[PDB]
Amino acid sequence: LSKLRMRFFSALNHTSEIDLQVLFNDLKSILTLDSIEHLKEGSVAYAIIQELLKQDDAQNKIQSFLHGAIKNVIHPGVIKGLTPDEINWNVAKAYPKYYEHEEFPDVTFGGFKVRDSNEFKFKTNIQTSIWFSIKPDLFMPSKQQEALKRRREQYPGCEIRLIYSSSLLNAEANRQMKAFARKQNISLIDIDSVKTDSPLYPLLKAELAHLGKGGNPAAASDLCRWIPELFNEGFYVDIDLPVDSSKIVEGHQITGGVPIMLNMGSIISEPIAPHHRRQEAVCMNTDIIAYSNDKRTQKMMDTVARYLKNIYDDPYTALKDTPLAQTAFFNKCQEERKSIFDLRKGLQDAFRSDSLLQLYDFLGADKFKEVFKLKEAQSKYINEHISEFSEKDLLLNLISDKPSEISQHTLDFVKAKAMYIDIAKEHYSAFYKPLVEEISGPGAIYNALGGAGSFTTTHRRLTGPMLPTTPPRVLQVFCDAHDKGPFVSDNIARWQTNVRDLGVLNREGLSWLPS
Ligand SMILES: O=c1ccn([C@@H]2O[C@H](COP(=O)(O)OP(=O)(O)O)[C@@H](O)[C@H]2O)c(=O)[nH]1
Ligand SMILES: OC[C@H]1O[C@@H](O)[C@H](O)[C@@H](O)[C@@H]1O
Ligand SMILES: [Mn+2]
Repeated sequence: LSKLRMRFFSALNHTSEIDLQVLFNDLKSILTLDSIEHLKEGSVAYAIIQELLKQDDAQNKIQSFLHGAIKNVIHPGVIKGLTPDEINWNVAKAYPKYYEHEEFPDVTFGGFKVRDSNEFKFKTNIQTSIWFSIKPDLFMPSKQQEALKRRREQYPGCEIRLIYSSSLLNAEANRQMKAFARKQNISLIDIDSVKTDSPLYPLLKAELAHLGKGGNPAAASDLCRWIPELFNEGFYVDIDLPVDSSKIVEGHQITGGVPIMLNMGSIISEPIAPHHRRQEAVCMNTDIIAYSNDKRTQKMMDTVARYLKNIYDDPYTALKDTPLAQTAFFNKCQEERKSIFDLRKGLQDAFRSDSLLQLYDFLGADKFKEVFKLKEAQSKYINEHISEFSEKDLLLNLISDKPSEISQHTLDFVKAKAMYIDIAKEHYSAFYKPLVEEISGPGAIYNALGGAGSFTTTHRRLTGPMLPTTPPRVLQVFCDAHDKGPFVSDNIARWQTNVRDLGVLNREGLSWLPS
């Protein structure tokens, strides 16, 4: 009985406003150590009990409350793999007069109205990762190999699947991949051989075929995540994500309110005048995705795939608000209907050119003026004469708005050029990253899922136990694969991060940005 009794008394705060021993005696039949966690302070049950304590007939009312709550809500919840938050909502919903609350709101996520029924089930012990190599002689770098060996030990008995492309590897590298998979007991999937009707399949093959000419392996990996033949159960996880073994659950099953969950969090803004309202914006990432065994997973997946397909048919709209949209190069590509690959390749080429003239032609008058912080007169002059400039003409007009005043006989032109090229190159990654993120990645996915702004919301202070009564709370409780799954990611903010506390994200990430 014995320390269960002692846990029970502690959970109920050793109150003598009722007799706990007598209560325990009538509950000893259904009480378990697991259900006690859901009775402690911070729980809905606890709060309900504190209110019953202040009314007549507390002994009896509490006993019937507890017996029903445990038998019908908490115990079945624990066995299903429900979280403490999901259990709390189920108790409040089952006892609406003991615990008054707002309605569960209508929230659309990927075309699905989010449900509070816990009906979607997910396996946490099946995990799929992706590695497409850009070096034909290296099947996978050591970092990622060691991540995989480590995952085997932090999550024993998990099924690891690995997607790769044999066409990217030479004979020997391919043999080494297969040998690595044999040694690690990994299920190896060759994307080259996958049979699918997905519209994403030729796009991912094109990304891989364009490596070295504007393709990107993270983009190909992004696309794989939304093909039903590859993902219909378990989790997708970025290959080097660690497992927090304390987050592993007994049955290796969790539930959600939608058929596909992923990594979510949120940022709360500072209070804005005049009403001091703070705003909560939900963040999302695709480094952790959980797919339900339910067949409705295929419908959500096809909604996303169609959105992605539309983006590849016309990337210029998806990119309209990114930094690259401000450049003459971007406008030129758009007018010429260049592919996303020609767009990425032109950017990379501009930045290895070493030419200030080529840089100007790439950026265009306005972006050039802002990059180099030029005065209006200096910018107008350049724009008006650049059609007859040498590299030296341009460099002199960058150094001074009175090129004549400059003692060229003391100037180091090589150093000066390098300096200006350098300033421009600090912009490369802000130009490039969106060419993946807004195309196949989390920016495109966030839009495909209704996102975002549909969930943006205005923020309210929590008073008691958290409940899914506002859109962000519905997402947190029912649609987030991060907190309830076994993996941990530093890519985006965790839930309800005050903006001042954001910190640096993805400290050691970004393997996919070409040098
Ligand atoms: O050379 C590469 C680089 C990246 N990736 C894929 O792209 C994913 C994301 O890479 P990373 O975690 O570095 O991106 P981040 O999460 O830091 O934005 C990896 O998990 C792989 O699936 C790949 O296949 N080959
Ligand atoms: O889309 C490019 C990358 O974006 C990152 O934020 C995700 O963590 C990666 O999984 C993804 O490949
Ligand atoms: Mn990552």
